[PDB]
Amino acid sequence: IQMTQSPSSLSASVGDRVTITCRASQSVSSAVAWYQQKPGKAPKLLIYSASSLYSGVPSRFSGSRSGTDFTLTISSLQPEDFATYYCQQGSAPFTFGQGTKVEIKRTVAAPSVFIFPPSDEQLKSGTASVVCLLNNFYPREAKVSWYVDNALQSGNSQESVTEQDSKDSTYSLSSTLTLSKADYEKHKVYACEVTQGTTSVTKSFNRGEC
Amino acid sequence: EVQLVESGGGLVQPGGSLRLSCAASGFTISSSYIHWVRQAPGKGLEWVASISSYYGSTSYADSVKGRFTISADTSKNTAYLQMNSLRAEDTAVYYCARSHYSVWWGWHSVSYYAAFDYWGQGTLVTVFNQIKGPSVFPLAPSSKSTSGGTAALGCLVKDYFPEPVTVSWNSGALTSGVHTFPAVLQSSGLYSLSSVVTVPSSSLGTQTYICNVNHKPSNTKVDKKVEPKSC
Amino acid sequence: KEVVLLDFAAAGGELGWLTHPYGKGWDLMQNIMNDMPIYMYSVCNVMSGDQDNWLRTNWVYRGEAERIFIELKFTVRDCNSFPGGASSCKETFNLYYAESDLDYGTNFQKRLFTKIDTIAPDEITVSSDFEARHVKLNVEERSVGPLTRKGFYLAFQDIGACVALLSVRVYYKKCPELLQGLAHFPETIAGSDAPSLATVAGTCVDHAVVPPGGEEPRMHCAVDGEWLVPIGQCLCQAGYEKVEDACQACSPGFFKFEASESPCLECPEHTLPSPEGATSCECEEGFFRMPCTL
Amino acid sequence: KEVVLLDFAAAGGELGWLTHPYGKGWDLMQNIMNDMPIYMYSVCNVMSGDQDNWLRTNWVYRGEAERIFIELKFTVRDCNSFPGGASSCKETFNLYYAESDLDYGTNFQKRLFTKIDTIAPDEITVSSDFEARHVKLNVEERSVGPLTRKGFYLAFQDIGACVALLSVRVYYKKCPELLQGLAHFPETIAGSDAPSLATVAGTCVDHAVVPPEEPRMHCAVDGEWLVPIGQCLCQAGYEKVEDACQACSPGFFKFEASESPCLECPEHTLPSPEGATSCECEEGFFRAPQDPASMPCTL
Ligand SMILES: [Mg+2]
Ligand SMILES: [Mg+2]
Repeated sequence: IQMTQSPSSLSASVGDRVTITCRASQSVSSAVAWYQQKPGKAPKLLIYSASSLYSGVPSRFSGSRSGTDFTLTISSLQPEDFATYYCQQGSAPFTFGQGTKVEIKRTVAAPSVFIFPPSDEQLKSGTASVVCLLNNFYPREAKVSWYVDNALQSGNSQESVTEQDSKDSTYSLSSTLTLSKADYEKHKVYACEVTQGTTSVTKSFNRGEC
Repeated sequence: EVQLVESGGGLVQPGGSLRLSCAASGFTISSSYIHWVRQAPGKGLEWVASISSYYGSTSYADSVKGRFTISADTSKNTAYLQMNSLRAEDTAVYYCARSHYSVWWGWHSVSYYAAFDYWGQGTLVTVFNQIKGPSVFPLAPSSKSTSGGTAALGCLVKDYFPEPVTVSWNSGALTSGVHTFPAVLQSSGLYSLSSVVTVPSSSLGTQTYICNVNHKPSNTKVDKKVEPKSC
Repeated sequence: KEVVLLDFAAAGGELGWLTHPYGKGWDLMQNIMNDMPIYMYSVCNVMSGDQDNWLRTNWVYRGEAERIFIELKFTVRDCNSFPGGASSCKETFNLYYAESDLDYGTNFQKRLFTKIDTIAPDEITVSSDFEARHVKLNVEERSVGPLTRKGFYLAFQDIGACVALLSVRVYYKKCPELLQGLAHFPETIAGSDAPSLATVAGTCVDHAVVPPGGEEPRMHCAVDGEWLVPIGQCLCQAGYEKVEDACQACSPGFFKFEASESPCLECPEHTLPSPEGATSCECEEGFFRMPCTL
Repeated sequence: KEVVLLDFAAAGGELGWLTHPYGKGWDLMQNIMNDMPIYMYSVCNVMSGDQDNWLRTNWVYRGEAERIFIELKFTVRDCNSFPGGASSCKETFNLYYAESDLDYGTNFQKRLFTKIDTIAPDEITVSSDFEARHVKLNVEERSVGPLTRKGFYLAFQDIGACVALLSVRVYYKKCPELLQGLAHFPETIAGSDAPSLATVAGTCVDHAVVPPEEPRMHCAVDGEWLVPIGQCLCQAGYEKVEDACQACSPGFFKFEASESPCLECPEHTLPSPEGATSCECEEGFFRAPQDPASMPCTL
């Protein structure tokens, strides 16, 4: 028996009806369950028996099913939830679902940008790691570019995006330009361009300035 | 009342042996099964083992078949999992849970079925060898970060192994606006995460800021203060 | 025929039934393999012993029932497929019954229950998987009678067996309204044991009359619900003949003065064709009264 | 009635019976209780499991039997009173049967044996001691029919229970020679299960005659006659005394075959002599043309 899910991930606005289906490839009884696991948190039961709602769980969650199309549905949206949602078959294998990353929407926010040069102590080790920050912005979709003396840098950047904030539903991205001591000290001006939508903001610095 | 607690995590050598224990509270493990579910970093949930302390019936997945063993000391309401020959793939967070037994195929306890109703919290079993103390640098606010009544400073955690790194600012008092970034596995093979906090620029010269990087996998406790470059 | 007094596969848990050892012990089970929920009761307390698990059914209304029959469909695990059944595992359940004039409910008194017999499976459910992948349906049947009160209770006592109760039927037999012999015999009830039970007489069908020097129609209903041994009969009256199981008028040109089921006798010599349904043949024009004496 | 076809408490092992699993398994035992409760079979292989022990009886001669009845008397240990019955102890035995035209003996060849039902005790012999401590003799009864061959075989399958076979009775029912209704109904055989539907007739006893239907009684599966149809009537000159027609006493007559007792000579007729059918007239008194023997011989 091979439990499968679709879609792998999705994003929707507040007040939107959503559905994710767990395709039971073989007839693994009919007792199934749907859960939802917060990234980096202990899971909680959402619904079981393919219809039995866990006592206290909000009424929007519903155990719909069409043959082997065991699936979950939410009415619109309320304060909690919004995680990667997993199903599970109640038969002997207990093989849980592969998950579906759901996402709350947010009015396109202000992507404030900051930049930090490598510190004094790091240069003595022979490495320079420039930092560019995107704080409380939406959507994550953007274009981050590094310009060392008006030359686009490719490959020497690492991007990390945090999880959605609870209050303002905002992201946080970090671009890390990693260089060497000989290469950092041989250039002068370093800039970080962020191209979100139509606006292209770029923060910069100079080595001989503080 | 019905509580499940897991303990026994840490770092063990590749091929080493670890023991994890699930302490059951508020219920008798005789009237329910015990499960172990692991979660690989960035992937979904995977079922590992089951046990039937009233009946003694067991079951394992072919991922860990033979290598992993589940036990239940029915005298202390405790279940164990003894992992041998830990592989680099086996590194995950191991949860424990309960469910009813329902000895007949497809039949489930109408009065006492709640599929995996109660759960544990998560314990990490790092299966690695390389150990790297965390290198910490300040992210100094400056003429760039002076802009406005709001400033931005942070700390950089570079070239450490293995995870996790717990970051707190000013002994955990500065929490508002703190965005602790996930690590990125660099080409060197060591993870790297950066922690930043947004504070007013009026407090830069009067309020000192210290980040507390803690890397218990290496027994390191780094306290770094972020000082404006000024120069 | 059979008049069903109780079926478990009609409502969820028959929408009732008690578990004496409170929550523990017997527990009503169910599977939804399809869009037809199938309710069932079970107990699997093999590795403990000292087991007094009970399951009492709801008060069935006796009505006109005199002997009730009990048809259980069940499966039983191996008592051996579970390592650890050391001197605590049995494979038989005991079937009880109690007779009451008033429904009590939820006040099951261990004492007041007479036992019928200890049932046992004729096929043992053996399987490698703990869930017991397939099934082996045992079918055994008992009866208890005669019944006296306005109702009864059924009980199921377990001593630590892994049994799977799938259905419980309680019915009584009834003789199903025969109509043969030109007599309409009404449908009657069965008896207790080896009886001559209520040899219900018949009702002469249309235009059928019992012969003057003859016994009245009577048929002996039996315990199994089968009619038996016809004694007496109804016979088609004068002017009528036995067509199927109803007396029919003689066709034109035929007569039936002799009141009997025998077919219509033909008009004798030298006689006007007697009209439909004729009795003794009206003689013919000029012929005076068997052939009308010429 | 009951015609017994096999009894275990008649000869030592009925001088026979086979144990298929060679020496092991069923073994004939014996004790000397109150005066002579002796001759018993048992098996107590609880701590082994995977048990296929059999016991075959000797070929019983069917005779006129059409439905045979089997009455077993046995006791069963607890399966729980012996520490060590771990997943090897059950408390039920399976009863089989085979129909054969030839006596074979010593040839149980383990395939061709049809099963009746898996029996189990309704009371379990329980005691905290290996030697049974006042027993509870279970008594259960099955029947199988109809039979086709000149005989049959019985079998006893055990799966590792501590059971004590004490008796085995095999009988068939027979309707026991009734005489009511002035008809001699012979003793006849029973039917299969449904059967009845037969009207085994009677024999009109001396001075009993069927009125110008004959008496018939339905022999049944249980061994009971049923639903008499027709009857015999004491003939002229005879009266029903007990269950036999007896001659009319002196001074009495019986004109016709009827259930009525002997009639006394009415009047103007000398008392009809012993066993008389018609009333002899008196001197000058004559039986009027319409007057029958019942009506006085009008002077
Ligand atoms: Mg019995
Ligand atoms: Mg049977």
